[PDB]
Amino acid sequence: EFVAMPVSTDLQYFRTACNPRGRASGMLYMGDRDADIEAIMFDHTQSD
Amino acid sequence: TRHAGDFSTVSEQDPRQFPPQGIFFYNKDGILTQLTLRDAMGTICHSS
Repeated sequence: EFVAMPVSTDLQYFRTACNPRGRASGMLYMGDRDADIEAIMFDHTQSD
Repeated sequence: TRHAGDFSTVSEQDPRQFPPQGIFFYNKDGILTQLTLRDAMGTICHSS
């Protein structure tokens, strides 16, 4: 499978195990409320 | 240097000569961190 991407992304990130979207996702990253999960993926106003 | 020909780049002036504007080090897992001088714009850029 293939996906287009920019050319000025560094090799720092691709030497260790990581996620192909570049935006680190997950479900173990919060566990008290419910309205806070969709933004762990679909919010770039915040930080990675 | 130790050996004339180390980290030599194709460009006519080895950019290592120029003033360094940052520093890198290892994180909690073993990945390179990119700490840039511009991060001082939150501490030295104060009204004080």
